[PDB]
Amino acid sequence: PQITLWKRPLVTIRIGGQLKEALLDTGADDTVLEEMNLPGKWKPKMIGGIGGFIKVRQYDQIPVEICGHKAIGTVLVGPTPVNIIGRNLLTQIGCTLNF
Amino acid sequence: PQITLWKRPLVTIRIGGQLKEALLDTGADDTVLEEMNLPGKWKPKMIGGIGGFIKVRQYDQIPVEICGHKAIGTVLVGPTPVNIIGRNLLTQIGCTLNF
Ligand SMILES: Cc1ccccc1CNC(=O)[C@H]1N(C(=O)[C@@H](O)[C@H](Cc2ccccc2)NC(=O)c2cccc(O)c2C)CSC1(C)C
Ligand SMILES: [Cl-]
Ligand SMILES: [Cl-]
Ligand SMILES: [Cl-]
Ligand SMILES: [Cl-]
Ligand SMILES: [Cl-]
Repeated sequence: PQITLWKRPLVTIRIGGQLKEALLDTGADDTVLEEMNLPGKWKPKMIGGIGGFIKVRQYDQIPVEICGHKAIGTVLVGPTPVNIIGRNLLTQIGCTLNF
Repeated sequence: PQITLWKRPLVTIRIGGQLKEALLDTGADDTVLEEMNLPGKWKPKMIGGIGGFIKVRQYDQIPVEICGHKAIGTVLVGPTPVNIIGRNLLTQIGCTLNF
């Protein structure tokens, strides 16, 4: 797809058995999902941006489908206000910024 | 250009006559720069990101050259972690996401 930026670039993703809406975010190094009771082993992490840092749970080798395109990698879970797909998974689906 | 995402998508901008490095950020509604001087009128504003809300100064109708392409729009100044080019100016230069 080609996605314009008039509005927030929200797409459907599949992760952990759930369909969700998530933000395609070239500013994010990694992927962070709204709080959910995902199974598996995890390790604690802090991530930071506008407003400071939040504590999240880091899960590894998690399958994610983004708009029909498959990926697998690290997913963070915690008190983000929006589900965010970052560069770690955007590169796996071939996404580029074009102008 | 077609910018892939293995590294942060940083580019050179010119604003107020000065050259700076900035991040092309599709997850940001607004353009937010580190502390600097800009000419003309401003008013206080609040924005929220991954960690919560911050106070910024809002400058309207500011020319910005981004990787060679002209934009003129709103620039926020305040305690951002990095210089951020958000959707308000990415749309002006014709940026889309592609995969
Ligand atoms: C988000 C994430 C995921 C994994 C690991 C670290 C991080 C933290 N990174 C970051 O926060 C990076 N940024 C990003 O990733 C931004 O795209 C951020 C994403 C977001 C969207 C809605 C709610 C909350 C956050 N958006 C904003 O901060 C944002 C949101 C709305 C208006 C506004 O003026 C701004 C600047 C902006 S600052 C940053 C370049 C460091
Ligand atoms: Cl849940
Ligand atoms: Cl297939
Ligand atoms: Cl990963
Ligand atoms: Cl700089
Ligand atoms: Cl604007």
